[PDB]
Amino acid sequence: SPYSAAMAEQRHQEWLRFVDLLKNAYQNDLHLPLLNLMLTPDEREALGTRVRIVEELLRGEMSQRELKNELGAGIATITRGSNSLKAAPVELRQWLEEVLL
Amino acid sequence: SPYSAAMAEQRHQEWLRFVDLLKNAYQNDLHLPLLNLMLTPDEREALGTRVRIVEELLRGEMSQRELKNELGAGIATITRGSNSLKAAPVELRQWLEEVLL
Ligand SMILES: O=C(O)Cc1c[nH]c2ccccc12
Ligand SMILES: O=C(O)Cc1c[nH]c2ccccc12
Ligand SMILES: O=C(O)Cc1c[nH]c2ccccc12
Ligand SMILES: O=C(O)Cc1c[nH]c2ccccc12
Repeated sequence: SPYSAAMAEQRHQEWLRFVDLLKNAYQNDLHLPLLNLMLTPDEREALGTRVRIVEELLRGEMSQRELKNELGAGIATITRGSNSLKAAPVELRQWLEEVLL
Repeated sequence: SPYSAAMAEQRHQEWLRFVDLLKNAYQNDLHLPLLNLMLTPDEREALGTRVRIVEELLRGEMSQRELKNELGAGIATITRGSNSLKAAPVELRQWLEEVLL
């Protein structure tokens, strides 16, 4: 039932509605309270850390435990971050290199 | 310790860095791939469902228990979202009542 095409369609519509809602929140300077409402504290903390992981993966200068050192992320978390960056369209990846480095 | 002054300060700045990175992604129409990179599929699904919860709570036409029957979220999740809505600043609440309802 969660795995039906109907639920897949509903999930994507709901995601796109959120995406569109946050787009307009940025336009109206309400993005910060909106992200406080819609995300828990540990999710905000995780998003801030994930930015630093992507930056350091793209810079390519640190190993496992130093990334585990200054960020406290396990080897599994960094691997999944690495997987996700490998899948990213390179328009996104090249822009991230420009702004994060 | 995660519960120190320096770690709190860094947690705040890392979160605001993500918020600004995403603001720039919207401006460049890279928000969808950035959000596919930075969030897991289940976090994206949760955010879609949380928009629906906030909508129905503000609407006030759906009982908190029949919210679970429609959306799948446990009463504990409905309650936490209601807690976050009660803590939201009024200007956000007023804006959501325009755009969600
Ligand atoms: O340290 C704090 O002020 C509380 C807190 C917990 N998780 C957070 C994520 C982002 C910003 C603040 C917090
Ligand atoms: O957070 C996870 O466990 C997976 C993950 C998704 N995007 C990431 C970006 C950087 C590091 C980890 C992840
Ligand atoms: O509350 C504060 O700002 C003081 C403080 C909390 N944890 C600390 C760890 C090391 C040095 C100072 C603090
Ligand atoms: O998802 C959670 O458990 C917490 C939560 C944060 N914002 C929410 C909005 C609606 C429903 C739940 C939440």
